[PDB]
Amino acid sequence: MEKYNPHAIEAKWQRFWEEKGFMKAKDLPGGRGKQYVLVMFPYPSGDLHMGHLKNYTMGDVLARFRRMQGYEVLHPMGWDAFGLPAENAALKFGVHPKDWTYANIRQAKESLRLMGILYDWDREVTTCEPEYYRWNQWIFLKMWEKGLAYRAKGLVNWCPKCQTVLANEQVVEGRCWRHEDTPVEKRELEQWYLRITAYAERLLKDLEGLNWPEKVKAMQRAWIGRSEGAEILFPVEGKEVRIPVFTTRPDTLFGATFLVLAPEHPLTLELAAPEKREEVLAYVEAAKRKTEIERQAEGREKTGVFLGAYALNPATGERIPIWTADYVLFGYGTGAIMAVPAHDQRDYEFARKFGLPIKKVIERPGEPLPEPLERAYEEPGIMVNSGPFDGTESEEGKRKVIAWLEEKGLGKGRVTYRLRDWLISRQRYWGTPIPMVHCEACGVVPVPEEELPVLLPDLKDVEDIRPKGKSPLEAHPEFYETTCPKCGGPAKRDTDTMDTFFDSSWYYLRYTDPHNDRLPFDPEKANAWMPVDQYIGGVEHAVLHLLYSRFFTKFLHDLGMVKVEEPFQGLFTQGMVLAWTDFGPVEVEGSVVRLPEPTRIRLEIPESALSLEDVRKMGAELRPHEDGTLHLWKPAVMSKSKGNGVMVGPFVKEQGADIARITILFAAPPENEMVWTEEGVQGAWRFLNRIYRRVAEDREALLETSGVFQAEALEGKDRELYGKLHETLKKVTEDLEALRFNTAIAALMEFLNALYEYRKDRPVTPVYRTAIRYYLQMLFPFAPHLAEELWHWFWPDSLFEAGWPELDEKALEKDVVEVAVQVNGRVRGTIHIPKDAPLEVARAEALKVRNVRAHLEGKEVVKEIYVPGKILNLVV
RNA sequence: GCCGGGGUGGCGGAAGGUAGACGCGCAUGACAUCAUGUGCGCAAGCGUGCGGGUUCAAGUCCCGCCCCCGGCACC
Ligand SMILES: CC(C)C[C@H](N)C(=O)O
Ligand SMILES: [Hg+2]
Ligand SMILES: [Zn+2]
Ligand SMILES: [Zn+2]
Repeated sequence: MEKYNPHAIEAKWQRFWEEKGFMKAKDLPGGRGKQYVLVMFPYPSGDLHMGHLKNYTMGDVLARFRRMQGYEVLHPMGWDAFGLPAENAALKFGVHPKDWTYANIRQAKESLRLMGILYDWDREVTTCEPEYYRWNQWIFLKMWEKGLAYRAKGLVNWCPKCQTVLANEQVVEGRCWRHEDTPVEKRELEQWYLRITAYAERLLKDLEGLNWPEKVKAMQRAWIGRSEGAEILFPVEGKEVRIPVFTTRPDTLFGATFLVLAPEHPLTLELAAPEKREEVLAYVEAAKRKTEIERQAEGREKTGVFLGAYALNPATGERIPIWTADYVLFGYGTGAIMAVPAHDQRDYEFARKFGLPIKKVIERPGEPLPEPLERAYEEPGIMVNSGPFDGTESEEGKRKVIAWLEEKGLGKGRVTYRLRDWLISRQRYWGTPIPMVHCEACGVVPVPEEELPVLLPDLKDVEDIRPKGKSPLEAHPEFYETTCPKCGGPAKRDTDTMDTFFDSSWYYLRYTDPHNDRLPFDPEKANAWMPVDQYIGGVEHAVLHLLYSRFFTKFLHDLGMVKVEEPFQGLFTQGMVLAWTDFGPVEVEGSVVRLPEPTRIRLEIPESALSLEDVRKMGAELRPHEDGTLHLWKPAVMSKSKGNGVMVGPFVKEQGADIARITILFAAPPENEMVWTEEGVQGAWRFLNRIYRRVAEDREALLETSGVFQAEALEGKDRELYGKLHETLKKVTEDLEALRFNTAIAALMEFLNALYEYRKDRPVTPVYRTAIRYYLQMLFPFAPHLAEELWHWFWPDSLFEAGWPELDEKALEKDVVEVAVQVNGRVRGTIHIPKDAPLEVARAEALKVRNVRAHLEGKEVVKEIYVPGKILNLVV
């Protein structure tokens, strides 16, 4: 008997699936239904390795299942060549981006293919191309003319590693997104934004119906950040200006004893009294320079200045000082607060600190507040010390006092959003050139549609396009030295670019019609596939791409080009692939693991000594090693950086794809994190041969056998198996639909076992062949190649055409169950009787069990409880 | 602190009514591989975060805490 040879089959069939273009995406889905399966596309920057390959595989299993079910299936792939991710890397290995990007691609495709992944490569999309980014601009313009693209001054964030700015959603922990070490500083810059706050309520209210993981939803609810409230207006002393302040407790207005403008408020220095102007000017250059790391290092300690102005209280109608504490933020609300310190601890502690008087206005129910009050009273109650309101309920207070202002024109009700507009000007060569020129007569004038695309200049000095501080395009005037399209005057093109996240906010829509040279896509095409039914990807994009994209799909829908409104109907988040990683040498002594200082640094503890048990409980082993010493290993995250990634290309050659796939599929649930391992890769190697051999041992014994038989005339063991099969199908099929591929497969192996146990007493019968025909189609999604090899030993056509095996519900009907006997809960033993076999029978068959355990303690009995399914309990 | 999601064999995990499917590791029997056994306890008996409890039957239901992971935390 021959053996399973990956290298014999796996690459042969690949060549075939492409030639016979199965996953060729249809243009305009007709009858049988549609399914759009999508893996988030890769920034090309590194060679791929299992760690990456998890997600891509998912989508592919999924996609063969749909296509096996006869759905019309779009499973596309492309790249994310533009913006920081690539360039960053290119530069880090001094390579010109085009050469690097069109190279990292080639390698990527070759991995994906190797594994057995299939796409419709006639839809490939290289964002960095002009072919594409032309539209990224087309969008920008359509966005400008609808008021939603603009420039504006303000505090941008600065990444010195990247030598550019980033949007707020790229500042995680308080640090650059792709550099989880380099903190970001603030800088004053007129820059381009996209007005995303014009969609805040929609972005929030449309989440409700969206079937996403509660975790991405929950993050997007809080980040967008609704707050109902009211904009009150404080006149400044004598000055014709007035000061707006967001409050969620306008029922305190009388308790206002001062105001606090956020450090970089225009009105901070503009009102600064010329005595205190010196101290106030120092506190800004202090604030600005201090970063989001150090703000939390300081702790929640209050710190400020008195400006030397005043402000009238709308309500009481008297003066009060105005301060500039940094505990009010400027990128939210007004950048200014009415500060009641008697009902809000933050302000209390500012009042408790800088002697700023503290006024009570909301007296507590039954038991009253003390005087002096020694902390805040944030909970609500009855209004006091507030003139005509004296007696009112704090809850009703809000809407009344709001209403009271709405008359006198002193204020209004409003709903600010935490969402801050999406900055996209990047000071980098690599990235879409913003399609706007700067005029001298006519302001800042757009570019005509038909003039597009605004191509990047070509720049072949690698050590030129390195980003120095200002835009790398500035150094090249010829680019910007152009005319206007409004009159014809002197004209500097904008030297800035679009962030990579831009292109990654509709690529899903581009895939539907990826050669259209007139639009970003013919809508008839978009609507024919969208929404995406399955977006297979990860949490790290919860408030970035998965926010940006939607706003884009909304605004594209608000030009009426896409009918839907949420682009992904089905987000499925996935787990990181972990590997066992060598951490370094260790000095063992009896039962005391001493840690040298590079191996402790790498572990990230402070300790040097450890018990062997201390190693265990942090989930690590100590192994031998090449160098002679003992070495400590612990699962760590599979990255290039960690130097622990299982490489796809090499790995395929010295093992296989299907084994790759079974390994990354059958370990953990998909949404869990998993650990790729020798122990598991072998598991695969076993499971895949028990498939092979069992169909090899029966190759002759099948050919001369027909897979036709009268369903209800199978008796005995042919009757059992056929049941088990169909029970199995139901589980393989229900667990494909759920995306539960771990257990899905387990359930496939269980039958294989049972198929070995079938053949032990029972030769190749029709049932068994049909048991195989089925098994192999049930295998095609995961182990497609070994699944195709065995099929074609018998059948003339591909598994893709074979159709998803149809379920026979009446095989699931259980007859002669195994039913557990218990007496007072303790499961004494099990008996075998038909489902409906009534109470009177079970009694009989129990009374004389394996160890007559039912009698052992059943010498009384009072009530008795049968239940047809699987239980019979005797009481006492 | 708030939100989000988890505490079940030696491991990843499976699931009101036989807890521990399937695999890994371990252990013996075959000519690495297949077969066979494997919650724990020598046993009495015990076991799904910890305590009560409701139920003939609780991983599953109720009341009261605990703890780990992820994110947001002067908004
Ligand atoms: C969907 C995309 C924003 C994904 C991104 N290109 C990445 O590689 O993570
Ligand atoms: Hg390109
Ligand atoms: Zn950076
Ligand atoms: Zn002009």
